[PDB]
Amino acid sequence: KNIQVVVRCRPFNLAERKASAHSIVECDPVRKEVSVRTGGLADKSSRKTYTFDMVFGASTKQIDVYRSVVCPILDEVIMGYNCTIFAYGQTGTGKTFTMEGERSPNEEYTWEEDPLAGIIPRTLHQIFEKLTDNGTEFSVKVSLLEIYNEELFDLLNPSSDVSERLQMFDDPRNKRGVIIKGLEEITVHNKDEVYQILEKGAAKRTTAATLMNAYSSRSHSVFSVTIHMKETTIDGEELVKIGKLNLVDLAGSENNINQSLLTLGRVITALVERTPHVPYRESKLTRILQDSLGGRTRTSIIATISPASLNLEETLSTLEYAHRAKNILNKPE
Ligand SMILES: Nc1ncnc2c1ncn2[C@@H]1O[C@H](COP(=O)(O)OP(=O)(O)O)[C@@H](O)[C@H]1O
Ligand SMILES: CC1=C([C@@H](O)c2ccc(F)c(F)c2)[C@@H](c2cccc(O)c2)NC(=S)N1C
Ligand SMILES: [Mg+2]
Repeated sequence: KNIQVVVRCRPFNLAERKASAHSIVECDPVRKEVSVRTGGLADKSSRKTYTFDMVFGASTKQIDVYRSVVCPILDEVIMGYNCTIFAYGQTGTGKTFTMEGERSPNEEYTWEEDPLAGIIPRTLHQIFEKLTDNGTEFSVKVSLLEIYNEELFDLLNPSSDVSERLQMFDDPRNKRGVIIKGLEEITVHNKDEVYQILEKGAAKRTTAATLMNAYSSRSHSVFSVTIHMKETTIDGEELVKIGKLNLVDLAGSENNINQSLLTLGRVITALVERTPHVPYRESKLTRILQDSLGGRTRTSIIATISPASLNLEETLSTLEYAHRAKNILNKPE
């Protein structure tokens, strides 16, 4: 059962406008195609065209990404499945904008209603909405694990400082599992604890950037939500569902020496080519997210691209890579 792959294109920034930049990317949601002009000046041109599961043009708002993509995934998490969403693409294209989002300028909005909010805040807010009074006891735990230069950092632990590296081990109980020694899990007791926890992440990320070269565009971040659910029947019997969601903001795809990013590409090649050895263990990212690539997790990829012709080759590289990823078959619960 194929993983889901969608492609989003960012809008032009203020610099590009003043330069009066023409888009090289046309998105057609009805067709679900992305079309890229690869040459030709105005009146005759060649293009490359790709169809994906969904396609979001440069005007798409965060709420549309949320309703289309994440909403049906979060329902699946609540049914006790595991899900993963990846953001993939060149630095500058909106991976962090999508996964996290931004604050509207000028304190116009509270966080829970900011229209520039991205997947992480919207998901956490919505979990408490969906389960207010339907008869399901639940708790919500989050962790934020990042990988930079094949080392692991905990971005939510307010006790350690970002410098301290974590150790990864195989999980004896679990064949396709790893234990991350020291990784903090924080309990989010209600929707009003959400924002302050995200803020701590952001502050730790600032320290990280100071300490490590090109940190934000070289480190992979895995933000996890675990929802432990319990229902009681009319007969007083307990029913248990556990759902885990990973929101993965990958290192920028552009080109250095990212072993996890190299390994991810090789894991996808092995999977789509049906070759029997898959090199999960050749990097920390793919050991951790093993079950998301051809395993028992439902999995989406959001491939972010740029509308500008300066970014042509890398936009092509991204769509090519996203397009073959479509052939990965996962086996959810
Ligand atoms: N879909 C979008 N809508 C509006 N602005 C965007 C969008 N995508 C990216 N941006 C802007 O583009 C710049 C780079 O995006 P960012 O999330 O940092 O990308 P990345 O994490 O891929 O390097 C940021 O200034 C961001 O505000
Ligand atoms: C805390 C925060 C974001 C949030 O998604 C986030 C940011 C950094 C993290 F390490 C993190 F785990 C979550 C994300 C966000 C969160 C909540 C609302 C919103 O509009 C935007 N973008 C911004 S600017 N901030 C300040
Ligand atoms: Mg980023």
